[PDB]
Amino acid sequence: NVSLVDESLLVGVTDEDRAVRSAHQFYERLIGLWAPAVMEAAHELGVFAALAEAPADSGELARRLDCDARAMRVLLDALYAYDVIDRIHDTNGFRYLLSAEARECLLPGTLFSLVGKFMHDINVAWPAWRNLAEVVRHGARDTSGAESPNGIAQEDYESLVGGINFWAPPIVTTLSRKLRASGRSGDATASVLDVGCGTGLYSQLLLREFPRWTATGLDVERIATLANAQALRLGVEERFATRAGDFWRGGWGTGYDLVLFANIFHLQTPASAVRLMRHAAACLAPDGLVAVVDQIVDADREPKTPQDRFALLFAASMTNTGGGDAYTFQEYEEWFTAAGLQRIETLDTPMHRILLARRATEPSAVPEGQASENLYFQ
Amino acid sequence: NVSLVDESLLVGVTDEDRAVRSAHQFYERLIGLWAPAVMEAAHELGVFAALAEAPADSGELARRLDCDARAMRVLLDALYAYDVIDRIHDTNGFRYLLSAEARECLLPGTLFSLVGKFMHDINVAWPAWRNLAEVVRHGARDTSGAESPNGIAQEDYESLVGGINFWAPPIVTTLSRKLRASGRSGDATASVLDVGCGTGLYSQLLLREFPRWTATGLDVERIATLANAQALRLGVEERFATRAGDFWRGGWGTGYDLVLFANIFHLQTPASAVRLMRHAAACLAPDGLVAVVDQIVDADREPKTPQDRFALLFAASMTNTGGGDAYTFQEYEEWFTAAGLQRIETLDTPMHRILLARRAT
Ligand SMILES: Nc1ncnc2c1ncn2[C@@H]1O[C@H](CSCC[C@H](N)C(=O)O)[C@@H](O)[C@H]1O
Ligand SMILES: Nc1ncnc2c1ncn2[C@@H]1O[C@H](CSCC[C@H](N)C(=O)O)[C@@H](O)[C@H]1O
Ligand SMILES: N[C@@H](Cc1ccc(O)cc1)C(=O)O
Ligand SMILES: N[C@@H](Cc1ccc(O)cc1)C(=O)O
Repeated sequence: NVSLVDESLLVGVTDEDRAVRSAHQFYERLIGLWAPAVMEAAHELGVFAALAEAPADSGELARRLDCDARAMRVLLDALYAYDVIDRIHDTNGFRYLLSAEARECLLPGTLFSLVGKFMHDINVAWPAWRNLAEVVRHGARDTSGAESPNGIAQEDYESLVGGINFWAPPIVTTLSRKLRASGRSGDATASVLDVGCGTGLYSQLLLREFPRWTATGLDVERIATLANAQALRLGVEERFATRAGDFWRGGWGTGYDLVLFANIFHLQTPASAVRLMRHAAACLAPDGLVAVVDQIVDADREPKTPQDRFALLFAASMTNTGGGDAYTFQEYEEWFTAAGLQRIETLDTPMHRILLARRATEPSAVPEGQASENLYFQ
Repeated sequence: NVSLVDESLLVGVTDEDRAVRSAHQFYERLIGLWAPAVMEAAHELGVFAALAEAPADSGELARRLDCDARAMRVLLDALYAYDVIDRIHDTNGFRYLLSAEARECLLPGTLFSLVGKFMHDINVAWPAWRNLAEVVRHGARDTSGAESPNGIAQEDYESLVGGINFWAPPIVTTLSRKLRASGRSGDATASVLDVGCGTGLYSQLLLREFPRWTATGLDVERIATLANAQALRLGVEERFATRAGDFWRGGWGTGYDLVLFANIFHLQTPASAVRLMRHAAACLAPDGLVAVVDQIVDADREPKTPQDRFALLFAASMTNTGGGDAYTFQEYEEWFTAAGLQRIETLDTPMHRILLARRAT
């Protein structure tokens, strides 16, 4: 395994045993600090691009990158301990190198590059995380007391959106399998709305899966520019378009067969979330679906599965950057009901869940009239 | 258990599938940032002390700590997701609390408290880690160009030493078993020298195991004070002494049956390490042992075990704070030989190895 503690050497019976064992486990969690520090320093120094160009021992890489030889040995061996880089052995020793899969993740400009995540950490998240205590003290509530949506800004997303492309393929595969099993097909026309599309990868992969479909991505102008470039890269530009502007305005159009919200709801407040859900219902075809892809957990907020654990942690990442949450199934169901929609599927993905919702079929149990309206206003 | 990625849902072996899997695995390693941030913020806010005093729902704890109620729920549920705090969920809602073992680790002033580690990260390590690239560029070198020893200062050790007490019990029990299997018994007297003793816990646990032994700890003034107070709490004060000051000034003594270096050699340069080893040999009694407890790896520097993997990372933690290393078995053997010592044993512990050496002549 990749454990940093040999737990076979820790006992666990007495009160002291158990305190010592817990302390080792907490220490292992604390030194998780070191991995982003090592990986992001290596990015700043040019290590990954250099190894991809020419595998080298630590002294040669230090020469090429104008670094100290011993410190570079320390850095590269740490990356090796994290399984981030590999070794190739010669008759006289070894060189460090990147596997093909690691190259895709670590170099700039690739489809699944994490560089935008490295830069988001360096520029935004690292300094924020050290100030977490002050943000918990004060909250995300504005001066008037109202909560704020998440504070990651468009200039920050210019780096970050490409750094989260890696999430998309498993999600789109799972979504497409369900769409096909429920009767959808790529040989008939259909329209997708991708709200806050980022690079557009989710709808672009859908376009590749369903060759007669079209997609419209909503985002701010500087991100829409990225999305159109990526649509061309993936060969789907004839069926992908963007509409720039603030998606909270609504008026998204008509007749959409699928409205996708990937990594959007966690940025919202409850008020902004229900408004978005209402905009989605307003633009949906009669038989259309809304797909929510997010960090979603039951109201019990128990860390049972990896997706549950990640969701609980992701809520802290949202608080760290100024607002949002990891919302519960029951909160999404409130919002679906408020928008005249009904959840019909929940699907697991590596770090997310997908909720699918359709237009509701049955009426409220309270009939139309002033009593219903007073309940609505309250 | 700990995983944040459902790897069962990352399938296939096409080039794309492998790249996506790797990206998820690298992302999971990057978000390890979040755990110390959550834990250390909770410490700063007084969360652990408040939960120990009275379990609480999140809204009550927010009122007690003058924090935002929703943000407190988020923080507490993250701590629960990390298995750091406990939480009961019943028809009355959620209540957060500490287990007995977590209380020992998370509150100040306990024997195994990690508070000193929290404070070391907040005050020293976290700002340094953000600047790691600069130290790699320039090297852990002094103005003359020579390798520098680690830079953590004595005032920083005043917090940190109590925060690493948790390492000691597994190490001392392993060491004690090997000393007893080596004919060293209770009821026979022996003298221990604990070089850079920190809180003195390694010595003090040996004193509890071997009731006729005595131990002398070498450390700086303010840490010797901590070590004596802890010996008193552990009931071994009559057999534990300290010799306060820079151990490079000497005044170590002679006739020691055991000379212990726990978490010392990784702070050294090769030049300072060989000098320390020679000093140790000179103070040994006949049949005395030197015990090195450290992050030790083969020269191949392969992460074949947890201890090897941790050692390679610990070398980066040393570089981060200005010098030192995780040295190799081969380097220790060179230093032993230069000092007239010979390695006789290597013992594994949860995050370290123990090397034992004795005089060859
Ligand atoms: N009010 C708003 N109007 C338009 N775009 C917005 C917005 N608030 C957030 N966004 C966009 O929403 C995106 C959130 S990041 C998620 C991007 C993409 N859906 C993916 O999952 O990879 C960013 O691209 C950001 O620019
Ligand atoms: N030159 C020196 N003289 C005296 N003490 C020193 C020293 N250099 C380092 N130390 C001490 O060495 C210790 C390193 S931390 C390890 C402490 C203890 N052996 C443990 O393993 O828990 C600190 O207490 C520090 O103050
Ligand atoms: N919080 C994530 C980044 C992120 C932000 C917004 C999103 O919509 C998605 C991902 C991180 O720091 O790793
Ligand atoms: N480098 C360790 C702390 C440490 C420092 C010096 C030591 O001798 C031992 C431990 C950490 O940051 O977790």
